[PDB]
Amino acid sequence: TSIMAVTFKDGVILGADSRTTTGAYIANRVTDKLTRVHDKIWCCRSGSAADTQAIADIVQYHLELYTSQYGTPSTETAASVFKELCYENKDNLTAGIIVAGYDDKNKGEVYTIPLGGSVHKLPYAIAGSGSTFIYGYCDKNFRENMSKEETVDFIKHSLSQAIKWDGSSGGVIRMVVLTAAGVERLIFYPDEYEQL
Amino acid sequence: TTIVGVKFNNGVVIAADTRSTQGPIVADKNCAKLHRISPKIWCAGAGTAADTEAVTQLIGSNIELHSLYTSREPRVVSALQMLKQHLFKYQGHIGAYLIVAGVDPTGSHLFSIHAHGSTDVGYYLSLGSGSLAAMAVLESHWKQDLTKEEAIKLASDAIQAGIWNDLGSGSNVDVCVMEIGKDAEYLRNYLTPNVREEKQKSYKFPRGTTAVLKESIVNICD
Amino acid sequence: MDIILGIRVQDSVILASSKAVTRGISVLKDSDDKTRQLSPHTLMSFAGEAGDTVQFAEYIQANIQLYSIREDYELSPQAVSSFVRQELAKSIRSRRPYQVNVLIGGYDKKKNKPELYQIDYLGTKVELPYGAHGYSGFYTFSLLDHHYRPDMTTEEGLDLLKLCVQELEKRMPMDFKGVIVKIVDKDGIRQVDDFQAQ
Amino acid sequence: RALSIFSPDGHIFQVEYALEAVKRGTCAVGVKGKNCVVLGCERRSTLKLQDTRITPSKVSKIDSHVVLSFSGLNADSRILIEKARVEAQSHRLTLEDPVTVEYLTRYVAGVQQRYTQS
Amino acid sequence: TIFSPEGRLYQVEYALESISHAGTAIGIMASDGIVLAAERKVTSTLLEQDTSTEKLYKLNDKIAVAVAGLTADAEILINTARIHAQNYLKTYNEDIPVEILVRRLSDIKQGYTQHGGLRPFGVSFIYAGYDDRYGYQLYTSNPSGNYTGWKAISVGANTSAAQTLLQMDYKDDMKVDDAIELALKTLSKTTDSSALTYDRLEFATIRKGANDGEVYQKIFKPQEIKDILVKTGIT
Amino acid sequence: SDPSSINGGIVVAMTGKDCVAIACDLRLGSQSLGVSNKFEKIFHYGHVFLGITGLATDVTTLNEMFRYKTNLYKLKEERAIEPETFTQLVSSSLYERRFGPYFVGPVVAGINSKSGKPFIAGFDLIGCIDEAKDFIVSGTASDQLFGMCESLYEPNLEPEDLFETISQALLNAADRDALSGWGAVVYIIKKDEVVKRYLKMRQD
Amino acid sequence: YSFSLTTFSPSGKLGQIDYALTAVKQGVTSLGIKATNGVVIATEKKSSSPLAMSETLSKVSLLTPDIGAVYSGMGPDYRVLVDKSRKVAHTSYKRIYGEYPPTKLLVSEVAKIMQEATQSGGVRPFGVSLLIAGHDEFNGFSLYQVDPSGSYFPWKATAIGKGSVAAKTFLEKRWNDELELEDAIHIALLTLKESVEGEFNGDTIELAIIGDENPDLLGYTGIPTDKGPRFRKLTSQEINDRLEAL
Amino acid sequence: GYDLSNSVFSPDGRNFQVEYAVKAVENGTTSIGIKCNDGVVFAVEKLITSKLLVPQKNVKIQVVDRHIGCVYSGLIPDGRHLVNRGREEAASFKKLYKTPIPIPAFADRLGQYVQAHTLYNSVRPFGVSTIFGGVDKNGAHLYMLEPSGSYWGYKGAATGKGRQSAKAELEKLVDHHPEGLSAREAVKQAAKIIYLAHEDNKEKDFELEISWCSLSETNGLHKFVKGDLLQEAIDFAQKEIN
Amino acid sequence: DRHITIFSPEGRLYQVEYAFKATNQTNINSLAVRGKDCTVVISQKKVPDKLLDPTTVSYIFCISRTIGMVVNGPIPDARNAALRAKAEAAEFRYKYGYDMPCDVLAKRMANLSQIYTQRAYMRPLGVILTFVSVDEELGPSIYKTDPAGYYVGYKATATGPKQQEITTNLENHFKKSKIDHINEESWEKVVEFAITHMIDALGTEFSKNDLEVGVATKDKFFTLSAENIEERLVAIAEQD
Ligand SMILES: [Mg+2]
Ligand SMILES: [Mg+2]
Ligand SMILES: [Mg+2]
Ligand SMILES: [Mg+2]
Ligand SMILES: [Mg+2]
Ligand SMILES: [Mg+2]
Ligand SMILES: [Mg+2]
Ligand SMILES: [Mg+2]
Repeated sequence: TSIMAVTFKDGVILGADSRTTTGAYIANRVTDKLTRVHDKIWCCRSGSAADTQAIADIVQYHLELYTSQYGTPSTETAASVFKELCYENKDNLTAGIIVAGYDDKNKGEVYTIPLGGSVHKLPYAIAGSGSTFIYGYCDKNFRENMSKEETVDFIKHSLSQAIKWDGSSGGVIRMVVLTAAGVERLIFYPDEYEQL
Repeated sequence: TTIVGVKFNNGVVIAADTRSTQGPIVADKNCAKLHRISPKIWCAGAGTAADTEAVTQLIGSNIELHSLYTSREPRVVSALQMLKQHLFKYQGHIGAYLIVAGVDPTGSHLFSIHAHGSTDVGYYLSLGSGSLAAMAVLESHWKQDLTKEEAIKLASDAIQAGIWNDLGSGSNVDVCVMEIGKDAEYLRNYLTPNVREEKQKSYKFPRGTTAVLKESIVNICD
Repeated sequence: MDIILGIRVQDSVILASSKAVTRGISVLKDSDDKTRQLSPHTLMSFAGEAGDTVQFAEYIQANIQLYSIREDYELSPQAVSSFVRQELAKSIRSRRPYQVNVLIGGYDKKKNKPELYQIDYLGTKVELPYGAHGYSGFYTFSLLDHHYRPDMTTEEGLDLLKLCVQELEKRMPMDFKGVIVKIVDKDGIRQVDDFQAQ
Repeated sequence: RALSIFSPDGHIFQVEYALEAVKRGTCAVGVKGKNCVVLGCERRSTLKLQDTRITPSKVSKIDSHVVLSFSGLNADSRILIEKARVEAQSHRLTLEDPVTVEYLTRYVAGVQQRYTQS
Repeated sequence: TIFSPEGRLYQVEYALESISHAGTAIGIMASDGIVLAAERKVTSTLLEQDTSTEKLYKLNDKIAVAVAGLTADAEILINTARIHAQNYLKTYNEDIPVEILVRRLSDIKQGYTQHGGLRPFGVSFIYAGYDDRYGYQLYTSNPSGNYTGWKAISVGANTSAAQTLLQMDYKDDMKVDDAIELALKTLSKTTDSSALTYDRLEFATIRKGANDGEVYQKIFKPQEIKDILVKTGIT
Repeated sequence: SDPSSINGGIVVAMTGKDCVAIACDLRLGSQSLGVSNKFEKIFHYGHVFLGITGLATDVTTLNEMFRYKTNLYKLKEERAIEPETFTQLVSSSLYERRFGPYFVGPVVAGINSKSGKPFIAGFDLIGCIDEAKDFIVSGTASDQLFGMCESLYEPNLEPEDLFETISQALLNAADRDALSGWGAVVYIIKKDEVVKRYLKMRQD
Repeated sequence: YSFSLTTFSPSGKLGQIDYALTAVKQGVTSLGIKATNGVVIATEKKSSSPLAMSETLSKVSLLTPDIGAVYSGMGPDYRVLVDKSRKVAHTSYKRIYGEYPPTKLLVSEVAKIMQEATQSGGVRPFGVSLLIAGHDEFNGFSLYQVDPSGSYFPWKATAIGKGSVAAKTFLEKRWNDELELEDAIHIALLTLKESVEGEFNGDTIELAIIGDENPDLLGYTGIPTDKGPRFRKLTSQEINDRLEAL
Repeated sequence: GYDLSNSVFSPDGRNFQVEYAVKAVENGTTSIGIKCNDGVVFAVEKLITSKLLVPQKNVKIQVVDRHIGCVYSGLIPDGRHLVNRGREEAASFKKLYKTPIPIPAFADRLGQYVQAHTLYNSVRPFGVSTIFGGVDKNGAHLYMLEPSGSYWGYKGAATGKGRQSAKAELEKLVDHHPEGLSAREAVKQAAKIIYLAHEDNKEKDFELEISWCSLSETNGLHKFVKGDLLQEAIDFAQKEIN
Repeated sequence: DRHITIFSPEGRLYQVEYAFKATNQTNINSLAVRGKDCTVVISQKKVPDKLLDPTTVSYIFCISRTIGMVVNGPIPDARNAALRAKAEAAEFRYKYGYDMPCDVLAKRMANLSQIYTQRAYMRPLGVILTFVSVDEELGPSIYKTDPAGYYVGYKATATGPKQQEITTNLENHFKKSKIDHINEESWEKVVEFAITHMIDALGTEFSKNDLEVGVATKDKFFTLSAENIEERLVAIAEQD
């Protein structure tokens, strides 16, 4: 898995590869790793598929209840719910989650909840087995307040590298753009990203 | 075991081989691995046999009750959600691996479920020890917009790959076709390419061959 | 292993049980009675893990004695043995199983037949002309396969038993300090105290 | 819910009415000899055509050396006899001695008492 | 579950009162078998008599009961009784002695009399059974949880009337066929109805065939009641 | 260690023309030591036969349990349980102990009293149903039995012939198993009658 | 409130069970009639507003593919009893024997649910009587009444609620043991007309049968030992067809 | 006797037990809350029963989390019971969702809890009315909650013995200042309104307690009004009484 | 017999009957109509006290993304019912993987009401609940539940003290039009029809602050602000 969320000028973008493996067999080559927990709050999952799905479902349930009663939840609130589940169940969970969201007061925000259940607010985040190979690349090319077009390019290049070096990553690059304008789903095929 | 699911233009088909094994021994040469969750939602299982049948009957039973309670046809997403939540609760201990397919008022659906409670969606899937042989056929011949006929052929062919090349699969092909307009059609022993040849000899014994010590009538009645 | 033998002749069931109690390197006692009377016509011998053995025997005894008083009646040997089996079958899947093997000998007054049951700690029950628990069986079953007759008197049975005990004194590696022999017939339960010389 | 409570005069009405039920029961008597005790009871005359073989008799063995009889609600008596028999077996099991008659009485009496404040 | 100033149990007394309005059930014990006969309360042409079981229930292969009172209450108790029988069979590998079964059911009834503040069961039973200890046996239990053994007995309506009639004509050395006759005559004489017809009866025997050794329960099918009602001469 | 191997034993059942057969060995052992030569492993509840192999304590228990459950069934339903229904009851009863199972291999044989259809089935220790129409095999000599039956079997055998086949299958499979044999019993089951035969066999 | 609310009165009466039976008497008439090859259960849809849509409220319910029910008395009490009857069919029977319960046994379970509301602490009895009609392999067709006390009885034909005494009379005259299903449906429509005030058509009347297997209602083909439900609710138009040839 | 148990509806659909609970409130000391342009003000009357009561010491206004004030009239313990619950309810929220509880969220929490005590006959309704509020993500809010569990938002609120005077004075402010009211004005006015409403109970002396939660005057935290600000507000109420 | 939900000798449940009486204590009327592809609920909004914040006075609730609920009854019991419904709708989605239908939520809330009807220790809630949505299977939908645990589907309906006025008004419209919904394509027109027929039936004119409006369309249920309503009042004042 290679997953990332990047904040930019108008919001935030989530990207991921589409490969799921058991050992060296590719169980699914077109997985959707980008998961909606609310209209404009999404997460990328890594670790145990079972764990992360079950967690994602519970958060989605909590935030639907939240909306019924209290209105629109902040991205921080979403991250808090994820943390709670991951922390309190750290013994039986192998889950690493990146939470990304758009919100009118707060613009684009990114939180990462790595394996211990800790929370970290960041301008951008990378995770999954494929991420190790792009720490240098990402640290070098990321700037704050990038345009949409620039941001789409940064994720595309980053994940093509991660895909190139990690056998656990591959397939297509999916992205979700989160802005005041709405929700935009992107996809990029190998023949585009391999030749960068 | 080889099980496949293949989506087509107006529905979804599932197929399976018919071999049951206790280690290297073939126990049943023709069991049915295609099970009904509801009339238009079927599934095939691989892994612990008792588990897949049980998790199928439990959830089938709850789905009936849900349908009666809500006055609506069962949805495949409900079969999925229930199965995945149940399997998850047991942390892998219920060794059920399932391809679940069906038609409901929202359209047609194909899913895979793994024993720890994770799910996948797709247009074509396979599970079982015959998994890779069948997937090799699927990856070769699947296209978007298959007709009913093409999809049956494709799925049938994928099960054959498993039958011929996987020691874990054999005997016959069962198919079930779930088209959006219609009733679901279960096609038991749709293909039978593994007929036992006539034996060279007959082993029926001359009567009296067995030595008997003691004999008596058994009372059944009361 | 403690020695636990039973043989049913024509009109009685004979039980013999080793007298030794050994912990580690020392023989603590050479006169142990590995038996409890359950009812006037039913006797139970036992062998297995140290504390469990007596604890189980007395528990069963308490329960059968309770039944006798509640019903002013004596349960058949078949019923007592079914009851015992069930208790063992329960315990095998419990947190701490009873590790006890038992022989049950009884005289059924309603049928006028003697009866011998062998039940291991798993709740495996079988009814037999003769039986043993532990290593004893490895010698004694073949002896009795050879020497046993269904029509034997109580005294023939004791001679046959004498032969079993002689064999075990010869071939078995542990000193089990002889047996206590008990006969169960129509007149109840009696102890043969003359087995040191017959 | 409390059913047995104190009255203004200091009586526990439900216990007092329990005594009334005894008063209504068939008569039982016991006298002790110099080397024995005899227990005698009367048989009711509401309906007859009884099978005496099988009808629960009024004197009960609690153990091989101790008997119990009663007057009052027949059904109520069965509960006491059962607990008494169980306690007798349990006493043999833990003290390796059958109960004394005083011990057994103190036991039944305590069960009776317990039902007046629960 | 409380005492009256006379030392009586209100709710139990009132339950007994309820029972005296229920159809009469009669049990007679002969030397070679037992009879159970009962009158069905309130009938209609449209009632399905063939597939009906409101007063006579099989507890086990060797034990049956006749019911007087609330049918729904009785079904609760019958079911616990059927279970108790199988626990006993599983524990001891023997069919449960009749008294043991009766004593358990009575104890459950007694319980509702002493704790919980739930109403008692509005039910009285006649138990018909055989075992190898006491042979044929008849018992009775009522909402108090008291139980007694009898050579002949009745429950429900007109017990007093039926009790006197049975006392009159019962004789120890009776045979079952004679006891069948006795039970039907007694119901016939105590009915609050015009006449005693087959469609107002339940009937059952427990017989130990002489050319056998084991015991058979016969629950009379309506047709056979009609026949036996003619044989004994009540057409 | 392996509970399925401690005591020993085999059961086999076959179908024929308007009949079924079920057979078992008589051995009860404790590893190498043979303890009883009278341990039968076939039971019946009305007209439904059940053979059980495996840990002998569990064999006994499950017999007692299915007597219990079928007795109640008969009282409530006012008819004897049929083979198809019983198969289901065995299955769900086993699966109820999923994570602490009984160490047994049950085999069910009978004729449906309404349809007259011959019926057999088998289960694994947790209730998975093997529904095959020809033969079902179980126990420490299951491989041997599978071999014998696959070779010896033909459909639509007459009761008198089905008897020879099943007996031969059992005897020869037993003789290649150290933990089976010591005597054998065979049931020939028809709508109207059931015959029981004790076979003569090697006492080693 | 952990004590019984249904107690015995000095006369031996169980007050709340009587009072519940009174509630049933006030309810809209329903009936059931048993033929040789079927059973019909029927009732009136007494709608509470002409602004209400009467099909969104069924008084006739499937309990199992071969068992249906109808009631008289308090509707909401019926609704929950149906939910619990459906569940108990599964938890106490189908999950055990892999088939649906015979009619008598399911009725027996529903009766038990009602009986308990008659004895448990802090509850009132159910205010309904149900008629339950079904088929099963070994008992054939059957019809049962169940009362708030938990009693049940088998009927060849019966009626409950408002006009029950007159309707029981009209049935007692008209019933015989040679009735085909179509005839029983006829008799059911007639009997129901006497007790129905307003409009009498396929929109105000509710009929279901327990008849032949309906393979078109199964939902799938392929398995031939499975033939379809015997419970069928007649449509508005099927009802009207039988009224014009009245 | 339709008024022996709580969960009992009267034939007209009323709950007499709740109606009687209100009498306990009316019987209580007077308290008020005023919603200003960017905050809320709470004020209450403390009856000086005796010289022996220590001044400034029997605090009545209670804080919940850091941003909410609660004041009540009726049975004091009942109000404490309710604030304890409010505190658990606010912590549980913060624990899961990380943000401090919004005032309407908190309102309904108290609301649902109070209503629960009118569903069962083994319980009595609360014998208080509570005035509460604070600042959250989107403004100031003021609430009043009655023994039935009824609550609504307010521009101004009053309860207890002096309720009617206070409401009349409150109504005036709403008319004279449609634009808004500065947090310091609202404090001064609160001291006035409590002073005016005191006359309905003039036979005993009283001590005044004020607290506030303003975005600009307290950073959106609840703080007690103390020293200089309290004295200046008192002097205002004194001067404006004549 | 009059204090708890046990039967009276006439077979009645008095506490249930008294709970229906509570439903009118607020003296508010409400009505609901189905459009071609929407559903509209209107309720009167009365703000007697000048000290109240008008914005927090509401008897319309957003239960889920798709379901709205109007309540006729005192607010505390109303909010108790709203919370449960919200929770029940969230749970359904989680367990069964689709949005809870209007009718199913209704059946569920009715089932809970039945329980209060049967168990001695719970009092019924003094409220009538009207549920609206555009169901994905059934189209625009109105389902109403009461303290008896009764519920049904409606073509249109009305609730409150002056319930009958409005009912007969609509009853007459549907006698005329012969169909079972308002034959209009935009929800703005269906909201107008609804306000119009409330005016005729109740014989009152409404300002923007006297009304409260909820609209359910495919995949959203929402409520109108004062200003959305004002735009609706102006529009009606050009045929009328
Ligand atoms: Mg790669
Ligand atoms: Mg193969
Ligand atoms: Mg094997
Ligand atoms: Mg061998
Ligand atoms: Mg050998
Ligand atoms: Mg006011
Ligand atoms: Mg209450
Ligand atoms: Mg209630």
